Amino acid sequence: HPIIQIDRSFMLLILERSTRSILFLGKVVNPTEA
Amino acid sequence: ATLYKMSSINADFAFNLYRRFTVETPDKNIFFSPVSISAALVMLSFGACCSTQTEIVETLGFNLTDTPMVEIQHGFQHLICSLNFPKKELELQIGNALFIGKHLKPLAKFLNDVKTLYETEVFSTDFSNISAAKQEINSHVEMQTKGKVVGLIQDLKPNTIMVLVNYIHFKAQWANPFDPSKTEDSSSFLIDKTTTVQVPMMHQMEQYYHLVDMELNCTVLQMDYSKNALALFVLPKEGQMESVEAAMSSKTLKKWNRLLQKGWVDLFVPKFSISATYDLGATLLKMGIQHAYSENADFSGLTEDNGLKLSNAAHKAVLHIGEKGTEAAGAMFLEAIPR
Ligand SMILES: O=C(N[C@@H](Cc1cc(I)c(Oc2cc(I)c(O)c(I)c2)c(I)c1)C(=O)O)c1ccc2c(c1)C(=O)OC21c2ccc(O)cc2Oc2cc(O)ccc21
Ligand SMILES: [Ca+2]
Repeated sequence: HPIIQIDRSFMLLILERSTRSILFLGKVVNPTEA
Repeated sequence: ATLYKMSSINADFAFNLYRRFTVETPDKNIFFSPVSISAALVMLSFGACCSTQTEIVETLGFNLTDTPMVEIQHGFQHLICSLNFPKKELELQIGNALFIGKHLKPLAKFLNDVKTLYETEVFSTDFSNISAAKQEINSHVEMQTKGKVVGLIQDLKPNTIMVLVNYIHFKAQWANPFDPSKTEDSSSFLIDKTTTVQVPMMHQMEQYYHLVDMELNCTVLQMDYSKNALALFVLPKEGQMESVEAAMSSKTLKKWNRLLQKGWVDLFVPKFSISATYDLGATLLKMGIQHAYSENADFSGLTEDNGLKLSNAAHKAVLHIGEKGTEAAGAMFLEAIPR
């Protein structure tokens, strides 16, 4: 099976289905940033 | 169906604003609620007239010939209503509050409209005690985001006479939660070419919708929540983040929705939290909202005397992803002073 390792910079969308709305949008460069 | 055309314009606004942020703060974490930002600005537009009003909705991405002003208003009202409709297993609430100065002369129509049509709570607020006002508003936002958005407003102008806030809170469980017994305590995450940080790395092997975009050179993974929501992870190939950012659009999302196929993936996802803040005053100005800030601002639909103008705007948003699911919240602040 293919491996997907989210271990470097990525974009993230959180979507609501019924309205097709983007609730949140981001890019994670440093997940431990204070 | 009827909501889709709007949510699509809202999505392109999200990506355009995202790209402005990547210019403002390059190679840094970005995180925001586009629906929060859009919803707050549409609320303000409800009391605006003429070019003040048209600049706001055009800046949000609408074409008034394609979608008349009244249709935009009705649409956003329907959107907020639909998002707040109770869905089992999903916590999602989006709401607004208007903090109106003691001496403001708000139109009874504006107040009844926002209360009845736009999930708005109205509070009479004494801005003469600016410190206490700021605390009241911050505490309200904190409460409505289940404690997750703290200190939204850092400074409040002493001559403030109205504040409009929008808040969103989201908490959902993964359709397929991670087993914390399979989470690696300390795993490497590349933050730049020569530098890693350590994060807990969750791990499962499940069937997920995914694809490799052959044009954009990125992997796209969909992780469902247990009802009515999903997360999309976009992992560009080495060196391709900028080109992927340039390509993000509603068109790209529509393409991926067709191409996503469900199959087995050996999946590693970090457990983490982040937070981000944005001073949006100047950004919204650059994007086309001009008259709202001016001495000739037209908010004749809001107060008797057209007595206010926009002065400042800010957004804060927070995210946590862990084995059980995701919790995220955001809030938008719009400040008004005498015109
Ligand atoms: O893969 C599925 N498509 C989903 C996921 C999805 C993908 C994307 I990209 C976007 O963003 C987006 C799409 C579009 I078109 C536009 O214009 C914009 I602007 C943004 C969204 I929003 C969603 C989709 O709903 O489009 C998929 C669909 C349905 C299901 C699954 C994947 C899945 O795993 O099971 C279902 C599913 C999911 C949730 C739920 O509550 C019920 C349910 O039931 C069913 C029933 C059938 O028959 C088929 C699939 C699923
Ligand atoms: Ca371990």
